[PDB]
Amino acid sequence: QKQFQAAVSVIQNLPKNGSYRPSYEEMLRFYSYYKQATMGPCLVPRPGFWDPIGRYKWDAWNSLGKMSREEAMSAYITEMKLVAQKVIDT
Ligand SMILES: CCCCCCCCCCCCCCCCCC(=O)SCCNC(=O)CCNC(=O)[C@H](O)C(C)(C)COP(=O)(O)OP(=O)(O)OC[C@H]1O[C@@H](n2cnc3c(N)ncnc32)[C@H](O)[C@@H]1OP(=O)(O)O
Ligand SMILES: CCCCCCCCCCCCCCCCCC(=O)O
Repeated sequence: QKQFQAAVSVIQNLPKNGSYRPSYEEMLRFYSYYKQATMGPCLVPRPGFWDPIGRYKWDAWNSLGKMSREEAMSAYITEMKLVAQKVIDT
């Protein structure tokens, strides 16, 4: 979608810190969908014990299996509405 690339833009230009503080879940959702969308199914090696953040990211992404690139695109957008909705209610 053009929408996906727009969503991605919004998120990329956000401030690193701010009034909303995203959950780890929220972060891993956006991260995994984004990888599924841009790189496809996770086929890289999984990071080791000394890289915990790498392991979480990988598990999230791998969890998506063989989800199509369109599938992940529209789920990214759905997650954006989800979080946007949380921010609106603050
Ligand atoms: C949610 C909607 C927004 C608001 C809705 C609007 C309506 C509401 C109205 C209210 C108005 C009030 C305004 C208040 C808003 C601010 C409040 C909050 O504090 S807001 C601010 C709170 N702070 C925020 O949440 C900040 C969120 N944004 C950021 O944190 C950064 O852009 C970043 C994390 C994506 C890093 O960028 P970068 O320079 O690349 O640094 P790294 O390379 O280290 O990134 C590492 C990995 O991430 C991967 N990846 C890349 N792009 C995306 C993507 N779009 N997605 C997912 N993943 C993406 C990338 O491929 C890489 O993979 P790998 O190679 O490691 O495997
Ligand atoms: C409105 C908020 C937008 C958020 C965009 C997040 C972008 C994705 C990249 C960040 C990687 C997530 C790593 C989190 C590790 C979790 C640690 C743990 O669960 O204790």
